[PDB]
Amino acid sequence: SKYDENATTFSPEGRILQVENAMKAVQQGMPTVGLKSKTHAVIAGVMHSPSEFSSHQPKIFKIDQHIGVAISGLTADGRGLCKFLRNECLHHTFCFGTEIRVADLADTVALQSQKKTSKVGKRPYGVGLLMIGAGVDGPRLFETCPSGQHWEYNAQAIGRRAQAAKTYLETNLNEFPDCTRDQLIRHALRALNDCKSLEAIALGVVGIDEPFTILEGPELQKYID
Amino acid sequence: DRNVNTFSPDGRLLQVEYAIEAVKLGSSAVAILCPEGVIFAVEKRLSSQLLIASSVEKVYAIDDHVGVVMAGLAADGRTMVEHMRVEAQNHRFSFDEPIGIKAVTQSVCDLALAFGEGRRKQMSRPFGTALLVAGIENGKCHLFHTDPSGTYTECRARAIGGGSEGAEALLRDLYKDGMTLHEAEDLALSTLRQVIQEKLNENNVEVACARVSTGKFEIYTSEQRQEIVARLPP
Amino acid sequence: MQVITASGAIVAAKYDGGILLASDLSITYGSMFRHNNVSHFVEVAPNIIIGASGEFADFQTLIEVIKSVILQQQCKHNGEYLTASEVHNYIKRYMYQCRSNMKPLSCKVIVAGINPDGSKFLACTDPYGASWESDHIGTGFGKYLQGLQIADVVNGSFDDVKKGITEVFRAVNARNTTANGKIEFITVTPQGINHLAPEQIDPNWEVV
Amino acid sequence: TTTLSFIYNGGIVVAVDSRATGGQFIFSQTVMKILPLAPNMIGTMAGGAADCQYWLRNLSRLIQLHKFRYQQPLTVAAASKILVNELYRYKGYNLSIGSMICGYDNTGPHIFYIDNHGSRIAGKRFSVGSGSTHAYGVLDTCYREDMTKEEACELGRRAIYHATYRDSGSGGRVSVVHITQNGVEWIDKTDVFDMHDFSKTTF
Amino acid sequence: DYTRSITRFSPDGRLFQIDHAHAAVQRGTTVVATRSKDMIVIAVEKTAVAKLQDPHFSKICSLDKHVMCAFAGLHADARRLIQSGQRQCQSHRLTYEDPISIENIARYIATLQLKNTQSGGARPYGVSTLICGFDDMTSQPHIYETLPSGTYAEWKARTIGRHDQTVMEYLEKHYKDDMTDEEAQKLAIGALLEVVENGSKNLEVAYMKRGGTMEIMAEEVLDALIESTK
Amino acid sequence: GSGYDFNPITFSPDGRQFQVEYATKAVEKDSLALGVKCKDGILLAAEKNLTSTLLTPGGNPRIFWINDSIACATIGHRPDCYSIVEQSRNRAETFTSNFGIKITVPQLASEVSQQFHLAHYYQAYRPFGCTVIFASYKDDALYAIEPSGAFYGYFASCFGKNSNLARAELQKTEWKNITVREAVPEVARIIKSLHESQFKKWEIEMFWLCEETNGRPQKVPEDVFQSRFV
Amino acid sequence: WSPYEMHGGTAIGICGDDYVVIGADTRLSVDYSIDSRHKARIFKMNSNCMISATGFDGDIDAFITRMRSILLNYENQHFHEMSVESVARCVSNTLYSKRFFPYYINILVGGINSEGKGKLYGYDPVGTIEDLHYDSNGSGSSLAAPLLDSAFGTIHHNTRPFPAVSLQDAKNIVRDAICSVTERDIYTGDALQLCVFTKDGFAQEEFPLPRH
Amino acid sequence: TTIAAAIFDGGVVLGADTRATAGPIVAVKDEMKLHYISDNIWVCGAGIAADNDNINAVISAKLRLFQMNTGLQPRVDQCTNILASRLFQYMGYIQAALIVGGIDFQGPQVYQVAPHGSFSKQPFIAQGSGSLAAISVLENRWHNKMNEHDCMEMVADAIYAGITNDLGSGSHVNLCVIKRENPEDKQSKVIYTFYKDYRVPHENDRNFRLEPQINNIDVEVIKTTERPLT
Amino acid sequence: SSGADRYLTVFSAEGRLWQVEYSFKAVKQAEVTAVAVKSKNAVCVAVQKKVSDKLIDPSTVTHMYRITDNVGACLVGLPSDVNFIVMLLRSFANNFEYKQGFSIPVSILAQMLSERHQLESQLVYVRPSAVSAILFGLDGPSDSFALYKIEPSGYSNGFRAVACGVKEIEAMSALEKKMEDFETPEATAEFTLSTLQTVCGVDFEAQDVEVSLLTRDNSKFSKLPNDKVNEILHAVAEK
Ligand SMILES: *C(=O)[C@]1([C@@H](O)[C@@H]2C=CCCC2)NC(=O)[C@@H]2CCO[C@@]21C
Repeated sequence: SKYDENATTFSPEGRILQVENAMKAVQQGMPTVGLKSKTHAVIAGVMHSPSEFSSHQPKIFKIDQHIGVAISGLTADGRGLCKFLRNECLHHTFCFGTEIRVADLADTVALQSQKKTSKVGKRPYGVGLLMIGAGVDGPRLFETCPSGQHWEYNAQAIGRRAQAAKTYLETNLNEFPDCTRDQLIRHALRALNDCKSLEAIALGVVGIDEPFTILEGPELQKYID
Repeated sequence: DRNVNTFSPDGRLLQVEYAIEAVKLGSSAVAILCPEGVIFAVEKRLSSQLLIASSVEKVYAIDDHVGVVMAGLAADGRTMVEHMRVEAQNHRFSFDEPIGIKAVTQSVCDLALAFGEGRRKQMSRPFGTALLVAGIENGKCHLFHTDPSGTYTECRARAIGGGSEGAEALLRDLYKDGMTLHEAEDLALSTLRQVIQEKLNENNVEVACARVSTGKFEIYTSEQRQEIVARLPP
Repeated sequence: MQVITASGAIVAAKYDGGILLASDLSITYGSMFRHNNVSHFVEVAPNIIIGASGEFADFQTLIEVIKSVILQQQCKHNGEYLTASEVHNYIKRYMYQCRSNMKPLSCKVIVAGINPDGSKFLACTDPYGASWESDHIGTGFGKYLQGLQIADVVNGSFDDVKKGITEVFRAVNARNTTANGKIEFITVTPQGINHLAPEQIDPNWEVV
Repeated sequence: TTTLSFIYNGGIVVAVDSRATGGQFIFSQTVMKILPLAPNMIGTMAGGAADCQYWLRNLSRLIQLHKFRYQQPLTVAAASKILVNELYRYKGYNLSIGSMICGYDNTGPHIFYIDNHGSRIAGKRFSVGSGSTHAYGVLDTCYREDMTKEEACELGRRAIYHATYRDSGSGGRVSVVHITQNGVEWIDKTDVFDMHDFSKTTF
Repeated sequence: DYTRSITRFSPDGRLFQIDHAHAAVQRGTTVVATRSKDMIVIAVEKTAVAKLQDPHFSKICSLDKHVMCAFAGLHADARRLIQSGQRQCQSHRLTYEDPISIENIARYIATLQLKNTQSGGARPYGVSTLICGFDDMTSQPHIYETLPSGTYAEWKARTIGRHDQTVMEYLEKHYKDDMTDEEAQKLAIGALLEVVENGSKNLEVAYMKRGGTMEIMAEEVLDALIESTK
Repeated sequence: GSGYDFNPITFSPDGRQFQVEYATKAVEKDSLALGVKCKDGILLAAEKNLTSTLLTPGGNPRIFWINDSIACATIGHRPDCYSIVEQSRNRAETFTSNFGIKITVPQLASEVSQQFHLAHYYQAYRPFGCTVIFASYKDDALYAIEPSGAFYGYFASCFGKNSNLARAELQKTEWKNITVREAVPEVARIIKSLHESQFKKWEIEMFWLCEETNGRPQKVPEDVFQSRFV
Repeated sequence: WSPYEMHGGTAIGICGDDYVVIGADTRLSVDYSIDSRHKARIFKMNSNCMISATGFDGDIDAFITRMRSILLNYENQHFHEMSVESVARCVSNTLYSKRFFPYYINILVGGINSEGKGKLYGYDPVGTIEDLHYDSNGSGSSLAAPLLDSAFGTIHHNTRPFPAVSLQDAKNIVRDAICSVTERDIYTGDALQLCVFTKDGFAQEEFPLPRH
Repeated sequence: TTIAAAIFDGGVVLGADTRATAGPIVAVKDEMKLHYISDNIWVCGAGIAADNDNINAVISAKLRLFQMNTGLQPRVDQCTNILASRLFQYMGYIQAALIVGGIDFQGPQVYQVAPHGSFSKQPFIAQGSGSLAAISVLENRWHNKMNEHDCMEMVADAIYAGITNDLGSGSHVNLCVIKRENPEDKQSKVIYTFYKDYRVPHENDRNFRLEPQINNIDVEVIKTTERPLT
Repeated sequence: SSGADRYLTVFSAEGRLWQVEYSFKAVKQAEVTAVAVKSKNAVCVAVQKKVSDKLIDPSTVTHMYRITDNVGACLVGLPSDVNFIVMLLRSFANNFEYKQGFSIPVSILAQMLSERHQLESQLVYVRPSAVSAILFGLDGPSDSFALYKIEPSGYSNGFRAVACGVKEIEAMSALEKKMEDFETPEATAEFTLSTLQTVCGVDFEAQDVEVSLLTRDNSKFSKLPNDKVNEILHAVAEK
């Protein structure tokens, strides 16, 4: 409590309490789920509707043609990170002319978040990103943390009620590598359904040859069964 | 804590939540979207009759097609609407088209959370203003809500300010997706009148319509505000 | 833009098995034959060779840049090299950046490599930054003293492409002042980069 | 290029050729040399085409920004001043802007000759361009204050036509604009080929 | 440079630094700006040692030949505001050749105060300013009140500083919709006198007539108007 | 206890750098990673206690490339771990730009310990809660930089939880007497003996820099040693 | 030192009622030497427009990369692909951003607008924009422009309506004009890249031309 | 200009003419071209008089600050390195062709420093317009370990050769003999003896002058005023 | 602003720089003692080389560093601060050689390190670098040996004999109570190692101490190989 002053302050236990507060800010975001097959990767999430007549706040974003990120936490910080990631993809498609690897984007966003947590006067991004990419590296899923680190996953859940989604993913973890695009999307939607408190769920799906695309609302009806 | 960009143990930006509270201390404003247009009805707080009402305008025309109503700190809202106007004219200059409502909303939101402290030379605190951005894009009226946190959401109906929660509760069973612009104006003014502490009058209210038929965000004159307040059931 | 310590002509041509690049191993100081056994090509990746005709100082600076960037992306990718297309794109963007800064690298840079998909990639970036991918690229007098000797055999058998490049470099040795010494041949194939033995490509001297 | 603008009792008539030509080749004959700035203000384009188009659309952006920031619209003097200050900040960069800011504001008709060099000259009759001397000759010889709208528009049209005839840099179609209190009116684009009288044997 | 975000939100949603700047304003001398169809009048009460100091240090300033400016609060923060406002009037003339709109210059002063509320390492101006003047582009005299928060509002008659609520009540009671210039003078003078127990020797009254510059009321005409009001 | 533990640059009255000590605590919390110099090369082995079974098998690296001859095992705060990895890559690139040759692990460790030390030497920085073991066979160097910025060459280095027992076990073997391929089973046995039962699923992310790799960093192939355990 | 290579090559754009036919010679060449016999100079910017750049190839590649970057940014920040008119304005502003270090490239932005109508925009290196029914750029611009003027009469009579030339007829006109330019302009040659933007999208054809 | 410094057995003899020309006209006939740097170092400079004077003053200040802070005798190679670096960083625009002549622990050292920053340790050096006429004497009369008087005469004769043969050189020969106060004691204090007007060529003096000065110009005074000097 | 006098390097109510004294104690935390003795013919600096764990490569556990060929530095303090000081003294030396054109004297290097420690003791955003530095070498201009100590406070002095580390007080006392104008480099080395051994109260081996003995012959800095260190230790164990 007394050491929860800055992101630059270590608590006597080695913990950065402001970093942990930002991580909790991510854990307070709406349920986000990511999956990874040998051919496709999926990010889905129950978008948040602050008001009854307000639309669901977009949660899935397309960083590059085969890269997308699902934000969980401060959506403004998520948009800032999306801007940064799109700049990184545009400078990798400028310097090298090809699409960056989602692993490199995870590295860059982790570096930026760590620099936010290592210099005073900066706050960790209050948003965690489930980034799915596809390329020469294959489909890859990364959960980037406010602390400045990204964890590579075959599946993952973050935000609120994400323990049920994590349990579902653990149960079906060995199914995912062979799951087709349609089956991976179905698994994503059925991991989110366990988190239900659809027109709220937005799902970005990418493949090795399939460019990243965002499906929302009725477009996902075919993947419920 | 003690620094602006600090997260509570609950995972909230304390300055952001306090700016949300500041918005809750601002004048009420109801934005009702209907297929014909988006209608703002705003409580103009007049501490005296000597206060020129037109000068405490809580409604700002960002561009011909897009407008904005503030709730909270009028000066922070002035900064936000200035940024939005510059963004709209820059977009017209760069792409020869009106800026999308979502686009300008996202730009001002990106501006909103860029506050910082402790680093050598930027704003030092979040904007204590929530905007109801609305306008006509591609023959469609779009209504967006920005709050100090920098998050924006598209809204069919929204309320910002002191009566925001009560106004939303009243809108629960009063708002429908197919209302006419007449009905949208009536609902906005009724909700505002219900969530203000003074009798509604053309002088203490500011009404503005992003009208699809005209494709433009206009601000209603005293005559139009009277034309709406007359129709109200009270 | 000024060339002083210049690398001679380069002729690269795709054949069935890969890309065959030839160039003398001599750097000329103005007109002087100053340095011998100096390869004009640098293996920047196991399947990516980079040569340049023109100022060799600007090609050593470009190779420093290329190797640094390949090392960056290799550390990022845990050993995986940039592709020939990516390396040439970086060279195109860095040489255009140099031209835009008014300090152009006065070397026409041939990037010859096998992309991981197995498609031969031969591209060239001129000092100004204008880049182009082609099945055969001549730089220096290898571009001028070429004719149809490469174009007729390009993408053909290794023997035919080798003979065409040998004809072009016989013309170069005959009619290029800066052409000095053996003509090194480098085969960039999907099986790696092989430096074939340098060959003295003698002009027909029964002319006298 | 040849652009002209004159203030008569009925408003501001702005007539412009449509030829863009560099050296000898005519790159275009349909160039629009009148760019609107405000509902009752336009800016003519002469000299560098890219410079005039970029800076007149930038001035339009600035005028719109000022009108939205402050309810009072940006006047023609203020708009021409903005443009001339921006252009003067680029003195020595070889910009080529010749541009008559012709508009009707709260103080009436206003034509301001704006140049890259930073000159901002108020006047009731201007002509900018290679053939501007010919348009000036026709105007100053045939201009009256009490011309009808049709008469003033035809005066501007014929001055641009004579400039196009006598100048290789001017040609295409005369875009005629009438600016009145009510707002900018685009009269017509008249092909100077049709304006030429081929029954005459002198020219 | 120093960026300590002096102005931050409190849990209740208030910028305590803005409250303190308002307190600084409310300890400043009373200012009363009133307008007529053609003339604006500003009356600032002056606290001074008449026998030992020059009363020529005025709270009323002239940002431009058409922009009159008075202030309540810290005299140094007000001097900075007035200096920046004069610079902005001249810069608006440089950029447009037109006299800066009274709304424009009032918005600029309010935006200066707002930037001090937003810029890290910057103390909000402890000054509330009455930016008055005439616009030819609108044919309307204007009187805007810019606050330390950075909010500016046009008023028919506004007062700032100490006793601002009493003078506001006086203005509300004795305001006429279509006052003459002398009626505006009488309203401003009487409103200031309601809290001041001294005549011309204390009050300072300036005015700006339609298409005119700022003229400071004499110590003879001011006293005559004071007696007429009483 | 006392207030000397908030500012990294502050010294405790005993000369202790409490923030540096807390960064070291962050290192000690993490699962142990170690490195051993062997006849044929240097072997870096990082224990990855997989928090979730959903983590990619073989993903989430703790050993990183720094140069085509330098690898970097990382212990402690993983954000700081990869920050130091990227700063080491940048330092190697800058060293090549300035000097043309490829950096050596001793002077790379010195250059990165410079950043480690700057973190707790100048205010406005957080000490890196990470220990980085740079290994290079081509430099026959195994230099571990600690959160303070203290860097030492080791015959066998290890940091993290149970690092003292891991070092005690590494002490039992003359690692230079053996090659990397026969060192892998020994290090794996060490970590498995010290692996805590609470972590069911986990992995041994082994890398080596050897003649078999031509001195290039390379993850120990799965066939040689399946890194994944249950 | 001039930072441009003054590469030759012609691009002929023709806007139609519902199509845009830009045909540009592939050849990259300057100073009697052909750097690349094939070097495409018409690029599909998005599903709404294509840009055809003739001139310095370094500046062609740089400007096309910048335009792709800006269109990707517009798609990300404004949530739809940049329209042909928006791309045209962006091309004008992008070229003018380098007004003092101009991209020595002449641009034809051809696309299909929201109305479904063809929209061709011609440019100079410094960013002059012009909504055109047809345009010609590059080394053979002077050669090709009379060809289009004869085919349409727009230069002869400016104010008359632009003739309703069919898509295939416009493609044939561009082919014939490019072949005439190739016959006369040395820089124009090798292969013609005949790109067509229609409601059906971006179509591309490769026609041989005299190499000599 | 003719400046020439040589190294004799016991020290250094620097010499310079005293003629500063403002083009083809002799502006100064007693110009000081030998600039005191430190007690042990003197620089005689050619080129631009302002550049020489200022750079010598600046380097003298640098070495005086050095000797003060560090208590160390300035080194001739140190002064030469500072001068050469400064002249190189100005890319030869400071047209100060200098000859540093001093005695440090390394003994008597004479360095040339070209305006572009190219320095060189040489036993005898001549710079300036008459540098060739001087160097001839220096070439013919300098030998290893010559005594003080012979080097004085040689350097004076080289400056005189520049004076007579070169138009840019003339008037007197100023010398400066850097030497150890006890030549037999290599550790003794390095003192300098400046011989102003060491040579005053009698054939180069004003040999005629009108004793009754003939003048037919009459001064008509428009206005006179006298003002006190305080 | 009160309360920063103990956490930042600002003077306390009693006028002390508490952070400076705490940097002195951090130097004490090095668990190592250095003793340097200067004589007309040589300067010998012996610093105990305590390797806590033998898994560490001892060649990297060094408190003696080459600043220049002629100037060595025996730095006792926090190892991170010691490495920062070796890099900052080498930077000082390189900048001095680039500007002045000759290798930095020990006196000037000590002055520059003192200036840095004064910027640390004044700039409140800079930690006082907890390194007691023994700079030593043969100054050419005087052709005589220089031996300076710069404390974390920046308090720099020239010493005939100096000591740093845990036994700094006791080592300095023994040095002053037994200092002599030695007539040989090996007598200087013997006195250095004898004082260090006595104050550390433990018998030394070459493995357990880094010794640099810069003589008029070997003026250039170099840590003595274990052979010479063992020879000096045996000479010190004779009496
Ligand atoms: C000498 O080189 C000379 C003198 O003015 C000289 C300059 C440096 C030291 C002070 C006096 N420089 C000149 O410009 C003239 C031209 C001939 O040489 C000069 C006399």
